[PDB]
Amino acid sequence: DDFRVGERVWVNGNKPGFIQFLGETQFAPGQWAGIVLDEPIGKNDGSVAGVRYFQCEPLKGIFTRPSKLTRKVQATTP
Repeated sequence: DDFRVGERVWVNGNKPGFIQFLGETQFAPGQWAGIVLDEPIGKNDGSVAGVRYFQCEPLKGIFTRPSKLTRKVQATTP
């Protein structure tokens, strides 16, 4: 089963969140997954260079390739 919008994922296997976006962007080619993280340990608010892909609180958003996502937790932060 492939990834779908709304699914519980772990970015790089350690940062928990939900997929809010799955598609093409203006910042880079190919398919990108836009995730709203549980905590503000991300890089954006769902927008990049003024273009909005999804909406979340500042630094709770992050974009990654779908293959870097895991459905369950996989193993310098206190």
